[PDB]
Amino acid sequence: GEADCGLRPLFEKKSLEDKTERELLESYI
Amino acid sequence: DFEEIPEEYL
Amino acid sequence: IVEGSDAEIGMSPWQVMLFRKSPQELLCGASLISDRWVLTAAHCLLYPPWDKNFTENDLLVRIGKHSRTRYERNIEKISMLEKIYIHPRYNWRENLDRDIALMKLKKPVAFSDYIHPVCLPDRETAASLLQAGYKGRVTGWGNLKEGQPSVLQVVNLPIVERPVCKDSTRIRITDNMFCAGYKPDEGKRGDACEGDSGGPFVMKSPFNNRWYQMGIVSWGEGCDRDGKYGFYTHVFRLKKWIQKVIDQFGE
Ligand SMILES: Clc1ccc(-n2cnnn2)cc1
Ligand code: NA
Repeated sequence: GEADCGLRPLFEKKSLEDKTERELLESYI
Repeated sequence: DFEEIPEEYL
Repeated sequence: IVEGSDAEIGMSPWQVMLFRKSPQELLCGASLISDRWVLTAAHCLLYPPWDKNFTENDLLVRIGKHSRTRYERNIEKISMLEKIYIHPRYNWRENLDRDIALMKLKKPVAFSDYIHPVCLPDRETAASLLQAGYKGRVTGWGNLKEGQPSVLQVVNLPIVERPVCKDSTRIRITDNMFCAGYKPDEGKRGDACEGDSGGPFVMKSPFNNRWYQMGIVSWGEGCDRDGKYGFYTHVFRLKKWIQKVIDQFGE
């Protein structure tokens, strides 16, 4: 996999979250 | 419905 | 996407649009996996029953987009395909088994805040995250209903138990397909719909905080029907084919 893959510049790179990604996390049980 | 993309792409 | 919300800006920076040159129209979605490789569904390119059989020159890809129809000047990038590779055992005759294809762009697309590849899974990522109940996220500019959205839509949907998938349909499900969606009892809804095909189903790894693409929107019987689920290409089962194609024809 590409070194920097799957980290988004307006979110992961800046340590900001989007409005519903916690819904995904909350499901990884 | 779609706006015209510049002709350089066509 | 049926029952979604508007994407945020740069929320889905791998989201690509498969765009027909003439007439000018959305065909499918797709995903940026490297600076010169886009991943899509084979049926967006080849589906003989509907006299669909595109070549590199029929199509454009549009990366960086949010708005469906507008030309996003200074933001999006539009690319020409240099080659299409359809999975040699894509079954268009039966059930869209191995519904995967790659496109090699003519020149590498430049990354930005709006344009960034997604990761493909490994054996461990798949083992860990492709589990019934675990939610992934689906994005696209397809129909809002079985009308059309101004901006890119998003919906988070749970992976569904394998038995429950097979029993919702008369089509023969294969190991290269999983389904996702709420049950009629779960209360929440949502689905992909027409034009969303090809697009990413992704999951954010809780282990390394990286977005991986686990599925490709592949098919379903209607959009957001109770007791029915959308089916997705199992991206990890077909990845040796991905690497093979990229290792041979890539630069
Ligand atoms: Cl996953 C999925 C793919 C395509 C559809 N559509 C069926 N008809 N239009 N879109 C629904 C779900
Ligand atoms: Na459904």
